Amino acid sequence: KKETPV
Amino acid sequence: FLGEEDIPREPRRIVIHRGSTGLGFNIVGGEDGEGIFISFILAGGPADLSGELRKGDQILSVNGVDLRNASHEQAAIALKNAGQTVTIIAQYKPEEYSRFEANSRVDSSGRIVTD
Repeated sequence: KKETPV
Repeated sequence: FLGEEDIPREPRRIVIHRGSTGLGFNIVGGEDGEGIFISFILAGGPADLSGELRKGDQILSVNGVDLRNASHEQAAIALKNAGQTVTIIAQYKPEEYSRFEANSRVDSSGRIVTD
């Protein structure tokens, strides 16, 4: 899926 | 004026001094060596304040660590754990990026448009 904030 | 100048597709080095705060951008990709792409830059965050990253940039490495082929979780780890001064090498890869976001395509200057 997927998006991650860093 | 600026918007029908081609966006450079060559690799750039970007140094971001964020202390023990967030970088202020989100990434997508990382399945099967697909690559890691910036999807969202937070307004006012360190990545925005740099002026040198945009959505559609590929993260090619972080502090010397090569991420072209990283998994998503291991890219995110690298990014969060990279330390206070974070040296990114990015390359704008708008066609590749555009296949992650709905209804989005790349115009003649290489800017990503979403209809």
